[PDB]
Amino acid sequence: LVPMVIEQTSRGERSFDIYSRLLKERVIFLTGQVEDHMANLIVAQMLFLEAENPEKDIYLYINSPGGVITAGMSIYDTMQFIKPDVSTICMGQAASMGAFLLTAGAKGKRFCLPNSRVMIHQPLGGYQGQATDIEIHAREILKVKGRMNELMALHTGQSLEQIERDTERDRFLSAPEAVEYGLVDSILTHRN
Amino acid sequence: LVPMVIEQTSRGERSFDIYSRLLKERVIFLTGQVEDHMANLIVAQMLFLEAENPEKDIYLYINSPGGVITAGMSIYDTMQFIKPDVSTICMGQAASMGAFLLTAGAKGKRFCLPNSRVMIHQPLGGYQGQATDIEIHAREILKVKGRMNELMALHTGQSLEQIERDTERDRFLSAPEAVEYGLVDSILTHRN
Amino acid sequence: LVPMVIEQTSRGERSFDIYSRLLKERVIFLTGQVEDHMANLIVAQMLFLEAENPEKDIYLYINSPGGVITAGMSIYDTMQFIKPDVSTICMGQAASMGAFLLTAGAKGKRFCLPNSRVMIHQPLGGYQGQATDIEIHAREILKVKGRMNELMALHTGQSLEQIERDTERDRFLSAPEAVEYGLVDSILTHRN
Amino acid sequence: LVPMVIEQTSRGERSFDIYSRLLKERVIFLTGQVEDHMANLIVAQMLFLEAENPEKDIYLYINSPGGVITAGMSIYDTMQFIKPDVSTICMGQAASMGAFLLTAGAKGKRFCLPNSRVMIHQPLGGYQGQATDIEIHAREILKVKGRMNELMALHTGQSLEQIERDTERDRFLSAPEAVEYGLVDSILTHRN
Amino acid sequence: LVPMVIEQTSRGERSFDIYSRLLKERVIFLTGQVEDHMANLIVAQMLFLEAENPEKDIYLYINSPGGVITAGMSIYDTMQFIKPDVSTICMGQAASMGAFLLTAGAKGKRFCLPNSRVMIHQPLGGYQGQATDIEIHAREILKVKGRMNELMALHTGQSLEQIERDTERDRFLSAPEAVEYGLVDSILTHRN
Amino acid sequence: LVPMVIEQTSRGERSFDIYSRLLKERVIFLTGQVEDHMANLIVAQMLFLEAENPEKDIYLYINSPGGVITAGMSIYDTMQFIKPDVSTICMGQAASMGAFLLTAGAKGKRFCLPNSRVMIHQPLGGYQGQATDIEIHAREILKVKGRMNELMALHTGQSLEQIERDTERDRFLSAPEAVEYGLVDSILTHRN
Amino acid sequence: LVPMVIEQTSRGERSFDIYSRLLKERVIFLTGQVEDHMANLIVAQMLFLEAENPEKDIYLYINSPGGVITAGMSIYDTMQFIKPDVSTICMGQAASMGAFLLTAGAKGKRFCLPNSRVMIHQPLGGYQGQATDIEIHAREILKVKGRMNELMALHTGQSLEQIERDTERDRFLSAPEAVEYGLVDSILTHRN
Amino acid sequence: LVPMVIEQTSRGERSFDIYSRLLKERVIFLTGQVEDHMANLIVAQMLFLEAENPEKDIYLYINSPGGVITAGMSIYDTMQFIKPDVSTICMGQAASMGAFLLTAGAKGKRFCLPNSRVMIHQPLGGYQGQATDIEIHAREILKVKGRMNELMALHTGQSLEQIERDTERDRFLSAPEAVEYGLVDSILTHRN
Amino acid sequence: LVPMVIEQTSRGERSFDIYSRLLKERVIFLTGQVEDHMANLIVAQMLFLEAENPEKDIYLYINSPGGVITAGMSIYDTMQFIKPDVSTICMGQAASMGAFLLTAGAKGKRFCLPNSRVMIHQPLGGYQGQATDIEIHAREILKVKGRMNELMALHTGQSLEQIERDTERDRFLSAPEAVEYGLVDSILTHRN
Amino acid sequence: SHRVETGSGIGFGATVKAKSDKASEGELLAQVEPEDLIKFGLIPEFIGRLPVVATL
Repeated sequence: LVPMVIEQTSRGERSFDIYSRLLKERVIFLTGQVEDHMANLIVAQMLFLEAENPEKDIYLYINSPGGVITAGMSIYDTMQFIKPDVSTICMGQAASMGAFLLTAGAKGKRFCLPNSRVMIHQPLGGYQGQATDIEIHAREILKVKGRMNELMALHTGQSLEQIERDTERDRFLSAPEAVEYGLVDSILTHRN
Repeated sequence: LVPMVIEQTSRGERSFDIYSRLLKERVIFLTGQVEDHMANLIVAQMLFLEAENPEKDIYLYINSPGGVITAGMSIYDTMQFIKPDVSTICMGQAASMGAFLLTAGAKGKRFCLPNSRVMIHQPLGGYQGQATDIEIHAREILKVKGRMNELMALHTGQSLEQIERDTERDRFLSAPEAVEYGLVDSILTHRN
Repeated sequence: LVPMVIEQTSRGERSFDIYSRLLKERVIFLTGQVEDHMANLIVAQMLFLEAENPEKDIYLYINSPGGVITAGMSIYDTMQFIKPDVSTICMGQAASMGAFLLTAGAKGKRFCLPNSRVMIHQPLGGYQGQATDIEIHAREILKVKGRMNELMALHTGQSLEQIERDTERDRFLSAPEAVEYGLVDSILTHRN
Repeated sequence: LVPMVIEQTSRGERSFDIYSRLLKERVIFLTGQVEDHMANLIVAQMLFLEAENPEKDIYLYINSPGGVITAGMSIYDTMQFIKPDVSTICMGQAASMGAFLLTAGAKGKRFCLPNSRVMIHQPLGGYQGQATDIEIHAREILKVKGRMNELMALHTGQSLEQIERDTERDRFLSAPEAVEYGLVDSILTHRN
Repeated sequence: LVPMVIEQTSRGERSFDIYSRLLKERVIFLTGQVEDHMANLIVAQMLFLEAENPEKDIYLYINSPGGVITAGMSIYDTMQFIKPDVSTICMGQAASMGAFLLTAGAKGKRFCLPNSRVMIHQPLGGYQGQATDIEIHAREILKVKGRMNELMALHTGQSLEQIERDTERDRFLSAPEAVEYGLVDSILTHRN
Repeated sequence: LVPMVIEQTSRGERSFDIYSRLLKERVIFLTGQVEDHMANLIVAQMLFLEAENPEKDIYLYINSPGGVITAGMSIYDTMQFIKPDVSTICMGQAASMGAFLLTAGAKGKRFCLPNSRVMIHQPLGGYQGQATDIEIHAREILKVKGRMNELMALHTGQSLEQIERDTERDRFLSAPEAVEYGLVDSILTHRN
Repeated sequence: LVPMVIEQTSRGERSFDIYSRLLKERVIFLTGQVEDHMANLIVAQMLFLEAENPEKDIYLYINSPGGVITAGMSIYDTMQFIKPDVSTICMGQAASMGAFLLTAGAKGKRFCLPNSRVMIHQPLGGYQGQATDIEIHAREILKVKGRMNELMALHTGQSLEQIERDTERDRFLSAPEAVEYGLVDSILTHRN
Repeated sequence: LVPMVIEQTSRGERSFDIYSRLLKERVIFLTGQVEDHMANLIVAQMLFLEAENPEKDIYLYINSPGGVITAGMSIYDTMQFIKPDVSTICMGQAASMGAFLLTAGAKGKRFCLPNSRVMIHQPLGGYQGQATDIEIHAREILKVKGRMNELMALHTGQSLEQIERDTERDRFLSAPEAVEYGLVDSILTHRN
Repeated sequence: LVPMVIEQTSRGERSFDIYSRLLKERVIFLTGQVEDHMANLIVAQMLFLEAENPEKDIYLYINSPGGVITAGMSIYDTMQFIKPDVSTICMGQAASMGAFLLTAGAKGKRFCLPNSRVMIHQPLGGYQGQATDIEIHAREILKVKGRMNELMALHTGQSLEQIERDTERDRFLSAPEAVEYGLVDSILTHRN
Repeated sequence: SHRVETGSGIGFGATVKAKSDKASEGELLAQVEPEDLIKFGLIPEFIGRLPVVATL
């Protein structure tokens, strides 16, 4: 069960939820498999915060094992659209989609904890049916691979060729190793 | 699960869920598979919004892997019926019914994010039973296919022949390609 | 999740549900399969509205795919019993029971959207057991068939012979065709 | 989802559910299969209304397909015990328990809608075990049949022999036919 | 869905549940199969009622098909422990456990409806394992059998020998027959 | 459904659940199987009750079929750690963990109902894997049995050898036999 | 199910949950299998408490059988990152991940109840696929094994070689033995 | 698929399954679970062999993980009834039924392999139903325990008390240990 | 389907299953999981060959993934009991049981194919029940672990301590490694 | 106490007042500050009108 917390204000005191209370502090949590339902929830949170203060930064804690690509693009496009900078923090795990959203944060604000694992691989898919349909779907997923690799190369700063060879198979990276590739800029070992 | 937010007002402040807060700002979310239950919910939201202000626009965010045809048409008719213009924005994914509802928005108010995929294909169905019953159902679905193509050509502007040949099989389109066809009018990448 | 809306009144602001908010405007939603549970809810809603003001017409939207005939007749008998006129609007789909309740609205107050679909067929059923019991159930369902056809002919105006012939097999009717058959009176395309 | 309605009173406006609002008007709903859980709920409502006004009649709607006998004998005993007359209105379907609870209403205050269906059959059961136990259970179910057959004859006015010859096998009766046997008194078609 | 009721007093209006409202009137409901979760709930209600007025009687409505022996004994011990008298009323059915808790009420305050059914039988059980373990459980259940019969004879006023012979197998007793056996004192037919 | 209750206080009337209301009176319910989630809830209640008055006794009603040893020990350690004495009352059934937690109460405050059953046996478990792993788990559970028997002998007063032999297999004890064994100090039959 | 409590203060009365009430006192419960959802909730509780007062210690009660490594390490990095010291108390059981989060508390603030068990072992895993893929996952889990052992030796104070041999297989440790190894600093048996 | 072996006969050649050929040598195999269907087959073999030669001994191999108790008794009784001595040899291991049959062999004809394990335990069973029926089945299986122990003591030349004490729980015995216990006579080393 | 191999014997050309044909050449095949049914069949085959000639070597093939431990001991003891020396050969792979039965052959006639693998590990078991029963089964399997190590060490020739260390975890040995380890004599690369 | 010492009143590491420490209230009150009174409910204006404070 989610615990409740009371916030003291001049008007009085109201009982907020633990996740809702942190939303006031511009903190969003990306946990579990990425899907359309949870993606829209994160999208709405970003837009709401932008209206409250288009200058203050937003903190996004990413602890996910991956998910649907389309649901992730809905979040990536929203981050690059809103004015405030989105600070991405890698908490525990960051898979293919999680790592993509981890390196899509504002430059100099992509943090990672020391004991965190980061994995980047090739998109997964499949289809069953006629040969004509298979090639149609096959060419679509291939475009996503190159389209995603191009974006990752932009944020990380590495060459497209290097990204293609690294993302061919599962590539596990640690917090120090991630800084070398460019996915993250600094490691958060202790506050201040 | 669903975060709660507050809306500071002159008299005081009231608590709302993230989805209902955006509804006050004339924003409707169309997420997941389309069915009668969620479609009627969207219909109610559209009707309620036009009553508060029949002149302001309504924003409909679309992210869904298609759904039922009958449920979707209920939304299409409702959009074309109400006086205010309905702006459609595609976030992540737009399938057969989602794309039809995306291009059904008002002219110059159909947007899409740069990293978004759009798919259009002919309706699919089936019926088991006697030959006579199969024939009756076959004619119905065929008429639906024609009507859907006619409406798509109206909003997109392409010829009926082009739509028939393009939608014969799955056709994936990106944000720039969607603009050429006529499904959308512009692409949103950054604010201002 | 069902959105929550706020209504500003002389006495102040009240937070209602989207479905309950429309109930105040003499609007009832008939969505999904017809069963005893949802039928009783619609019956209660009709009676409540009648007590408030039995002079204003009641609006009943119909996006149902059909259901049991016992629960459907409960709604039909309530519609013809109450003093106010029940205006039915077909949104998306109207099946056997959904079309029997659409044509059972006040004359001149039956509407259908341009892309709505209507289907009418004879009752379905079955029973297992002794031949004697089958004879009892076989004659009972036949009476329902003849009774439903009689009521269908009354509202539509078509001869009982035509109704029986057209109901033998599934018959699909579009919004314009339904106007000629007598199921509906007008088509709503654009406001005003 | 049950809609919420508002009631205007001298003290102020109060929000209640549709079912609770009708309860204030001495209206009880009997829907679905009969069981111990729902039976106790109806018993509580009857007892509560009796204390509020032991001289005002109570209305009990019956849209149920039947159920447990014991669950239905509590409601029957509760209706015959309380002083106020309990009116019964058949809405759609009334099976063995529903019909037994429809004819048990106060003489002169029983109603059946024009297109309602009433079915009466004999009690169903069964037991698996030793022959000695089968005899014990067989004798008991035969006593319930005789007991229920006698109660129906008292409330309908037909001879016990006729009830035995008419309840042996399923007997479907329309509203006009029920008036001739005694299960109901009049048929409600319009307000006046 | 449990309906909500209103209680008018010179303290302010309070909305209560149908079951909670009756609790204030010293009425406790015993419905469904007896188990530990519901038994502990009934026990809590009894201890709370005696705190408000340890002199007034507590009414217990019994409509259940039986249950666990341990759970029932928890209620039995609590009934005979509290100072106020526990009035037992049988509506519907009362099985082995339900009958034990029925006859366990205060002498002269046990009631039964005219069409209620009562059943009494020996306890059930079983164990799978080693022979030595079977003897342990076999003797334990036998002790319970004798203990239940002794308590049954005490309240019913019959001899221990008669109870054993009658409870050897299922024995169904109607309301008039239960009075002769001693399980109840009187029968409630109408409110005099 | 958990009933609600009203508590009259200086500030006015406060609504509480039946379980929460009894918690205010320093009463904790241990129902069902003992698991981690349920145990932590009881621990939180004990710690919470200690803060208001560390000199007032705490009542723990035990009715359970048993559970995991780890979760039970958490409650046992908490009972001995907190300053206020914990009074254990057995209603219904008390298994291995229930009996262990029943005899762990304060000396002289361990009660039991006359028709309650107490069962004690050795721990259960198992492991599937390599012989080396089995040896580790085999020695672990053996130490737990010895550690549990040592504590049981301390509270009951019996010798360690007697506890070992008596717990080799399931041993059922009644309320009087429990007093002789030392598991409880008194039996509650009637108020005062 | 979950009991509610009230906190009486000069301001008034506030209804709080048992878990929420303890959260005000900087107490977090780690119950059940470790996973992303529960771990994220714990992290939110830590961050919220840090905002209230970054100088007050936080108490974490651990009772769990272990779980996912990634979810667990998120809590570890969060405990060391925040400025306040986190006190860990072992109640009942502490498995591989639970023990790692136990010894990870602040020095001199790691407690364990006397009747508690602690287990430590190497991480578990697996992967099905191509040989080259197995090598990647096989090499990655080995790093986690060594990485986790390095942290255990740092907090416990033992040598890496000793930890490797001890964690090769399941090693059960009691409260007194845990103090010797350094997993905890003191044992809490009685208050003061 | 049993391998066939062609042994020349009077005709000149005849193929016989491995089991059929060994049957001529008075060799019976006991494999898998013991049930009525399998038991009668062995009895048929022994009876047939007796007709062939009522003096020559019949070699019997016992390798099975126990089975039905009643099935074994038929084989046991047949062995003592027939005149030829039945030598019993255990291969791999001996279970409850196997050990009982192993010691049932003629004195001086019971042997075992160097690496074999013998396990003896009390009979297992269970029943579900009324208490009166449990006592009947509980006493029936109890007699079997005593009866089986008496027969085992007679053949093993051990006191009945030792058999009862050692048969309370599973007791594994190696080949040399079985010799000292009287179950067998001597181990079988290399031939000659 | 098994192919029919023809052999012109004294009788004449008569086909037999390929396995039966190889039986005449003193060749036994061990395939799949090892169980009592398959193990018993192997015992019948080897004993049959000994009768024909007790001084002619047998060419045994072992290609199995392991199985029941007790089923294998019967074969091992039988191999040493009979005078003929069994030449054990490994095809494809050798598992826990397969490897034990491989080195059991007479020294100097144990070979393996060029591309084959051998795996050795300690026994695997498990038990669920009381602590006393677990201790019994724990000691039983523990003795088996040491018993096999003694027999395997004797045939392999390696020290008991060295093999005990290697049998703790799975150890894979290729064809050349087995020769150096003393488990086999040589490798069969080509005929002659 | 929640402002000058550990903010944990409930738990295994808290400090339950059961040692008959009658001095606790006196020493705690001596550390009173205006903010503490605000949490008690007293409006800021009233506190300002009462500059002198004496604990017993």
